[PDB]
Amino acid sequence: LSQDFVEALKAVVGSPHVSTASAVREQHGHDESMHRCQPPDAVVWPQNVDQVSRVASLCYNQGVPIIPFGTGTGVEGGVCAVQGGVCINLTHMDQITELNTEDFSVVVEPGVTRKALNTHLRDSGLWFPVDPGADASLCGMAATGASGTNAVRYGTMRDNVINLEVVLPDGRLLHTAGRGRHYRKSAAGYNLTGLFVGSEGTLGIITSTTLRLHPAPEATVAATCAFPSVQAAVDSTVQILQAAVPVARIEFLDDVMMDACNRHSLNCPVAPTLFLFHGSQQTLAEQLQRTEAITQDNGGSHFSWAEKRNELWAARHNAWYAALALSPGSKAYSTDVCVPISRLPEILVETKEEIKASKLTGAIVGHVGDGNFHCILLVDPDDAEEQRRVKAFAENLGRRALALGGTCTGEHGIGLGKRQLLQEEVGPVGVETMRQLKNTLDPRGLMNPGKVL
Ligand SMILES: Cc1cc2nc3c(=O)[nH]c(=O)nc-3n(C[C@H](O)[C@H](O)[C@H](O)COP(=O)(O)OP(=O)(O)OC[C@H]3O[C@@H](n4cnc5c(N)ncnc54)[C@H](O)[C@@H]3O)c2cc1C
Repeated sequence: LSQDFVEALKAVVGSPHVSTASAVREQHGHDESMHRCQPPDAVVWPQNVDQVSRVASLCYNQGVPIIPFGTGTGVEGGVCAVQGGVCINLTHMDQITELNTEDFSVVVEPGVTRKALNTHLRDSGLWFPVDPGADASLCGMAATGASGTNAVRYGTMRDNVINLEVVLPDGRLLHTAGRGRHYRKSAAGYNLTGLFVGSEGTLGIITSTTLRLHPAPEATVAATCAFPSVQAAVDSTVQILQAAVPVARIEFLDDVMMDACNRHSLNCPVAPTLFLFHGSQQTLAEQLQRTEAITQDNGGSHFSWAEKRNELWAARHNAWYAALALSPGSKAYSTDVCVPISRLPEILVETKEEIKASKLTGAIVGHVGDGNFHCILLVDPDDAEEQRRVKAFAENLGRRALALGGTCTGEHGIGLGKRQLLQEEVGPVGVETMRQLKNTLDPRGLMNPGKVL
């Protein structure tokens, strides 16, 4: 990057908010995945949306790539600057606005994390349910199309994003559903909000998100349930969903994951396990009765039932790091397939068998209520042959999911790792259509290049 360009950036955001230092760039050249660090040429922290617009227009017209950066917790290399350019760290815009408790909505800027929002909402009787394990930027979660353990009942980001404020690549400001609007449903024109959810920073920069809030549940019960086999755990899950029990969370851990989480955080029996209800005192008893009946018929243990619940779900949210702690110094790559629920037993049991018959260390954890799971595969950062084997494993598993009518990623996204799988998933006309949308919004191809498509 030229000296005149760097001075132009500083003129927009202020000297302290532009850095070309190698260490600062290296910290912004990678996320939590195994993808190799590729540092941007500069990092910029805009202080308001006018500055985001002016930074984007400066980069765009000079032919400099733009990489939006939230909290850097992605796992597909979305923030790696494969073509250099300017990394725009958005987290100094960190204000919550327009809290409308009577309408169940709130507007947040990119520096707001889910934990910050729910802290702000204490005493309101409302909460925001979409809960990825990491304390990520909510706007970053909109950009990746994230979900979480609560999504089986309360929906994903796609279900809970009502509106987005987006700086387009050339700096124009778009409010996808209209400035200041919030409502339950609309048929007005084409739905632009859904286009930018899951766009991973390749179509523009999300500078605020309007979120749907939910009422806090009247009563909560959490429990764990140990099974004799992966088959028995996943059959129970499928049967619970087919019985229409409105479980609030239903998370699967294989025995490897359960032992890893025990060691990193618990003392649950080392076995394929379900972490599991919201409603009134009496509603819970019915849900529990129907769910315990199904789990018992598949060999589940009696359920192992305001501090131990928090510790239970904190251990699940840290499963990624529990897995990494199995082999210190290693990095991780995760699969993320989502299949029609009736096919979940076959593919989960097959994955377990394939991990066991392999030399790789893999732990399985997942949002199985959605038909979704992660195979977290560990890699030695220097063992290039192990790295080729994890990639081959992840690609085989993704193709098996596609063969079953599913998708190669339920929530993490495509980034750098799944671009060939996406082409297989949607086919030539799907790829061309996505590319035409990318081209009309980002003609010069400068909005996070090398990702998704
Ligand atoms: C321990 C752990 C657990 C996780 N659990 C889950 C889980 O349960 N579910 C799940 O879905 N994910 C999960 N993730 C992945 C990650 O937390 C999510 O993908 C999250 O949405 C990433 O947000 P971020 O701001 O940290 O993203 P970053 O890594 O900063 O960016 C991710 C991508 O989005 C783009 N981007 C970021 N912010 C914006 C913006 N404001 N506008 C436009 N583009 C933007 C970036 O360019 C990049 O391509 C987990 C990650 C970790 C480390």
